[PDB]
Amino acid sequence: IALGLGLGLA
Amino acid sequence: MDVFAKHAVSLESPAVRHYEITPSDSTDLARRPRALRVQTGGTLVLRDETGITVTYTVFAGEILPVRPVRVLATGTTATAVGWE
Amino acid sequence: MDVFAKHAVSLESPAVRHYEITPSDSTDLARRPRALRVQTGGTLVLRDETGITVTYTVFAGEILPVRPVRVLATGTTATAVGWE
Amino acid sequence: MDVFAKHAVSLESPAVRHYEITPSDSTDLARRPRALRVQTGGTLVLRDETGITVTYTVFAGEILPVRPVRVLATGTTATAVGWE
Amino acid sequence: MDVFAKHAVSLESPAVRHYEITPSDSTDLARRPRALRVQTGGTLVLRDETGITVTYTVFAGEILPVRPVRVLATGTTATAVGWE
Amino acid sequence: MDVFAKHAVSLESPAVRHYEITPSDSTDLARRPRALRVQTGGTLVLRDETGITVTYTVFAGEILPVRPVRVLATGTTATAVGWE
Amino acid sequence: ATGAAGDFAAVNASDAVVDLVYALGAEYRANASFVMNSKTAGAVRKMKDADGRFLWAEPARLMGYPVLIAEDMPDIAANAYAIAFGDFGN
Repeated sequence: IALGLGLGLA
Repeated sequence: MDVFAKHAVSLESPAVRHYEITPSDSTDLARRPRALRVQTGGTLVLRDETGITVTYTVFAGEILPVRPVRVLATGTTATAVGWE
Repeated sequence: MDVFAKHAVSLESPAVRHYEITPSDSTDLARRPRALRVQTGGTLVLRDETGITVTYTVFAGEILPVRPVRVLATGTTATAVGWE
Repeated sequence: MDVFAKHAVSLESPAVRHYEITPSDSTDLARRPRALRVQTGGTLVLRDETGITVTYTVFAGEILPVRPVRVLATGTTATAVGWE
Repeated sequence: MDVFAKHAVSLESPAVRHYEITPSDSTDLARRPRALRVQTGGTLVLRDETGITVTYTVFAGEILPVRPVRVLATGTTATAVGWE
Repeated sequence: MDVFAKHAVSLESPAVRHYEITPSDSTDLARRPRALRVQTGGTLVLRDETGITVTYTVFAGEILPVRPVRVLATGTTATAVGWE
Repeated sequence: ATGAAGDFAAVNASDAVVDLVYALGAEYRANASFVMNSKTAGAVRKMKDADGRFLWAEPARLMGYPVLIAEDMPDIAANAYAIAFGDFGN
């Protein structure tokens, strides 16, 4: 969803 | 049967509860969403808790990770659904 | 051989387990997914645990970080695969 | 009524407060944003706290998770709105 | 010189180590990746640790945050590179 | 004036410091970035700390959450800017 | 061995400390101690999780085990033996 840089699901 | 039932639901976590929003215009939302999934592309106006508002030229299916208090109906051409 | 074997699998973590979902329509899912990878674009309807449902005009290959309890078959034109 | 009212707002968390930015050019921003939602596509120039600046050929509706101190007006053709 | 050298590498963290994967087909991967960066668009088949497999109609440059044990070669038309 | 000044900068956090990278080719980077914002689309080659390298057919404005040690100049046609 | 040549391991750092502990023998761990120098103890206390909080919790003990800060062990080089652990009394 949110504003990270993380290759992740949400 | 969820294996993540004991896990706490943070702001970073996926959308547990969704509800469609109406451009209410000077009546605040029931629950403020963690994010907004847009249904139809266009423009929509969003107000913070501090009161300042901007217009967002949003696209069709984008999620935008903003946490708005009230969606006004003046410049809102775009339909969205809230996520929480 | 995973180097992340000891790590706990949170909601924010990548998809460990995937299973294709069918538009079951008033029978709930076996396990509710953390996210939905869409296979074929279209519309699909999703219900929370609180019961309210909306239609999502979804695109082709999008992941949508929603955690649905039941996918109904009334307005579902889009095939998806669940991630958990 | 937010159910996440007691939750702390981290850098990874969604956008609580938004404000439109102007290409100020050698006057720093009021509050530096966690991210920038771009309104109109183009080029925009961004300066760190360490002072080095690059031009970003940004697209229309992208969010870019950069935390800039000052947006200059020399090469800025793109309008954005800050998120914090 | 990394300033994040002391930081632990979680599942949510960016890709430290990358390796190209081959569609091995009933021989498991050396290390299972946190995510898959796709090189060429197409279809590719992925198996969990629980054994169930689906076909993913993936696009060209997408990252998909799935953690597969084995990529089979039956329906795999798409080349990808693993991230870990 | 940042309200997030006391917050620690993790790998998952937004980009505090940015610097443009050159395809150095057998001289390592000054600081390895958390992510790479691509400026011009094309191909670029990336090396881990373990030494294995692949070519990435990257698009124009994508961010790719990879943490490379060295960007070589053999197959690099794409210009990028590092984020840290 | 930790993994990477200069520093600790990359993906999973600080289990080099754990398997070193649990590869020392059950009776020797009853009264054992780490031995380090100060610029290794600083580097171990600088180790932190994915959020920015240092992951470890006057003798300055580690994992409940006492720590002897020497000044004569090697620092963290390519192949140096900076951290030792065991029942030195036996």
